Amino acid sequence: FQPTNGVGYQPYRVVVLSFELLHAPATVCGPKKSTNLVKNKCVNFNFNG
Amino acid sequence: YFKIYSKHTPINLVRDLPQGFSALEPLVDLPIGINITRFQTLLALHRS
Amino acid sequence: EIVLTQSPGTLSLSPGERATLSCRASQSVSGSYLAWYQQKPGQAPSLLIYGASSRATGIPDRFSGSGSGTDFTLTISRLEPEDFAVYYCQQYVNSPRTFGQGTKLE
Amino acid sequence: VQLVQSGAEVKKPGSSVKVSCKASGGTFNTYAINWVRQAPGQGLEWMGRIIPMFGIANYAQKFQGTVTFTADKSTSTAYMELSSLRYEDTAVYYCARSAYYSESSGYYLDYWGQGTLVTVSS
Ligand SMILES: *[C@@H]1O[C@H](CO)[C@@H](O)[C@H](O)[C@H]1NC(C)=O
Repeated sequence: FQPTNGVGYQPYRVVVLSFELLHAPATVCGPKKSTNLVKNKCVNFNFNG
Repeated sequence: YFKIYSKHTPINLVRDLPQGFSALEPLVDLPIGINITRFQTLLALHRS
Repeated sequence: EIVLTQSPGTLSLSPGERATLSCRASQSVSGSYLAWYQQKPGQAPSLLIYGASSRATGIPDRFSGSGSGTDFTLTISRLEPEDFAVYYCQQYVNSPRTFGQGTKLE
Repeated sequence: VQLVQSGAEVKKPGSSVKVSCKASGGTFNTYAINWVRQAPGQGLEWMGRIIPMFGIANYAQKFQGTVTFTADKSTSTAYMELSSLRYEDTAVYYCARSAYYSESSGYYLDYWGQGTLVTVSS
């Protein structure tokens, strides 16, 4: 790789991420988009499933 | 799913299995999904 | 609106060598929605390439794209006298199919 | 495959004109037709596209209200109407092909016509 060169001849760092979709172990998960609490009114609740 | 449940208890005996009641609370749940039909233990030995 | 600027405006100067015609855009060209065109004087433009590097029917593979992101390359491997013509770019990303200003104009 | 273009128009300023791009068989239904200005001694500007099956024409912000696109399903001919000849409207209009589809997302100009020269005179 040379500093003054075409981008085709310039470095690209590649970080290949492999993710299998069975998800039975589920070792890595997203934040899961927790909302806020709105008590004192009838609401459809879903605390932790 | 592999479930390992653990508890600790102080005792004051020389050789027995203590009587009484003790509930073993959960510790960890490994989601491994492999067949297990054989198990073994691992000790430690002293040397000098 | 994604403007395109061709960088070598008159690098050719009746070129006898391989070229490195370029195009750059304000927002990166998404999914290689670019094309090149051959506008021989006194005649209409002829498609030279689509996608990033995909060649064209009746156009030799000596014409070679080499772009990604800010898609920027048209490379004449062995230069021939008849192929001289102002070369244009055009992007199908968001833009109302806008064109560049031409790189091989006398 | 061949998209012959109308001849040069002798249009005095303010006088309207309509170009006549002629599609070969099988060109209109499968493919869209698009118009580029190609102003004299200058670059290429995309006026808009004609979908000749669903009669859909969409124009760029610059040319909106100044040009009208029409196409004839029978006789397979493409037309572009200039509202009036403004002084800068002198140019060499070109009609070309397109994809206007999903599976083929390359919306490039497949085949270009000869071109029509509009001016104050000839
Ligand atoms: C466990 O044994 C079953 C027997 O039917 C087999 O189908 C499965 O593939 C085995 N799993 C592993 C991880 O060896």
